[PDB]
Amino acid sequence: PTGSLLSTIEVASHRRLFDFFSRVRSDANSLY
Amino acid sequence: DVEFDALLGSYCNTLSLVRFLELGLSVACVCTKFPELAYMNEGRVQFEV
Amino acid sequence: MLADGFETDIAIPSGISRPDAAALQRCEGRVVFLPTIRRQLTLADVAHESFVSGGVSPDTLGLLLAYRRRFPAVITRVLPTRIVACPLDVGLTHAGTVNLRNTSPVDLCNGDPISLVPPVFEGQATDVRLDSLDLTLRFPVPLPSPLAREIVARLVARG
Amino acid sequence: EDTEADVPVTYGEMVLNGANLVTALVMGKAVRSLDDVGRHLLEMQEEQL
Amino acid sequence: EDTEADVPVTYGEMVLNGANLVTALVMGKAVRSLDDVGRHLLEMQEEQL
Repeated sequence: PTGSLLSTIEVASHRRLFDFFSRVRSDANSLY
Repeated sequence: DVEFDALLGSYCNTLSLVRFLELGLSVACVCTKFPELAYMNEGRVQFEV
Repeated sequence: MLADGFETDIAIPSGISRPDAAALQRCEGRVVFLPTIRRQLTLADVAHESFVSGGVSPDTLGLLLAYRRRFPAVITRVLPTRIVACPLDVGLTHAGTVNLRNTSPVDLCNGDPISLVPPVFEGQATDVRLDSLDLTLRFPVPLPSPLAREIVARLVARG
Repeated sequence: EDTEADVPVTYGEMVLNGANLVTALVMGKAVRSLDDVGRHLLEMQEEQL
Repeated sequence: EDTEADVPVTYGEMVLNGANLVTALVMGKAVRSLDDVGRHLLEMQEEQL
């Protein structure tokens, strides 16, 4: 169809790269 | 006296190398790669309906 | 390595809220009862859900008798995807030193042998409950041995 | 009705627009030496393009 | 579907001609084609995988 309307499927994620390099003590509600 | 033993052939197997996208099932997928997946706790997929 | 240490991988599931994910990181030096010496286990095996007998969740004295049928392990690092433990019956680490943590109201000293005791005391029954997974983690209490022979004697003589 | 199909081979990739983190050591406390943390934001946000 | 087939004529030949005859008399054992099996174990040894 030429009158259609696409959209980008979005992937939102909380990656945590630095838990694997060292210890973390974060809060319960840290959207870091 | 002349007597002997013999090996009369050695037969082997070849493993079939199956790729997934060569299958007919792969329509139900969208095979896109996370280069990082191990670093993720909660993932949500958001799109407009 | 195979002889000196033995690392297990207690896997963490997919769906865990962050009020639940930030409680496990405060569980760094604990005591964990594995049923086997498998290298891949899940939290449903560690928790009190797998602890129940046929239908009957036992009290603090029957809680003893299913400890010694299991394998005590100590958590060494809590990763986001898994919990890494070391069972004490195999071996400690290469260096042979693993840090524990007091849950007792009692100080420790040098050279005291540690026996572990259930959460028997008042003001002590602290069970880390994960709400998204319905999991309680009844952590035992590392006590000095001349306390641990008293409390078992207080519990057996009471029955 | 058919025997041979047309099938894609490549996986799918992504456009990364991620929250970025800056850690850089600074020797001294000057104006131009503290703006290099700010330049490092637009140095790394340029590399995502 | 078909009436007339294509069928080979010569049976298979396996004789101890050559260096295999030595191993049947001196060693007392006879690998099937030592003139090839002993050959192919050398280019595997030095060249490739």
